[PDB]
Amino acid sequence: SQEEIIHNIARHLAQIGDEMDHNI
Amino acid sequence: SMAESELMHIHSLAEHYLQYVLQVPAFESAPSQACRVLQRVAFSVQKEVEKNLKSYLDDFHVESIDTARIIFNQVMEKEFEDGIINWGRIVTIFAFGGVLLKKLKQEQIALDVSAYKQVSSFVAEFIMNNTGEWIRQNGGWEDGFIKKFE
Ligand SMILES: [Cl-]
Repeated sequence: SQEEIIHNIARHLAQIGDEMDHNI
Repeated sequence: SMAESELMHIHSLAEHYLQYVLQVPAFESAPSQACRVLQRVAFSVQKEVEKNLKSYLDDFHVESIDTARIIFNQVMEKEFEDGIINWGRIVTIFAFGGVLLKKLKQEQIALDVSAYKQVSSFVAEFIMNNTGEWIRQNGGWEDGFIKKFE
C-alpha cells in the first residue's frame, strides 16, 4: 500500500525530527 | 532578494549534503560550520531511517528523478501537515532527499552529476517554500541551526 508506506515514513520522520529538536 | 539569497543558501546546503551522501568531491573550499553540522545531524537521520524503515523503503522503487521529486513532495507534504516547523524536522528534509538519491543511484547503472543537482533543487524549493520564513525568524543557519545542534 503506497499510502501506508508514505504515511508511515512521513510520521516516523516527524517523530524523529521532533525527537531531534528536544534532544539533550 | 533576501528570499532569493535565502533560497540560494538552502540550495548550497542541500547540494553539499547530497554530494557528501554520494561521496563526491568538494575540491573548491572547506565546508562551512553549518555544512559540517548539517552533514553530521542529517546523516544520523538518514542512517536511522534506512535502518529502521528498511521494510517500508524496500516496497517501492525510484526509477526517475521525476518520481523522486513526486515521492519526496508527497512524503514531505504529509510530514508537515500539522503546520509544525522546527530545526529537527528541517534536518529530516535533507535526510529524506538523501535517502531517495541513494535509492535512485542503486537502481541506476549510472546517475549523472545532474541527478543530485535536480534533487538538491527540489529539496531546496520545499525547505524554502515551507520553512524559509520560519528559518529567518529563528536565527537563520549561522546562529539558529548551529547553536541548536552545537
Ligand atoms: Cl542556487
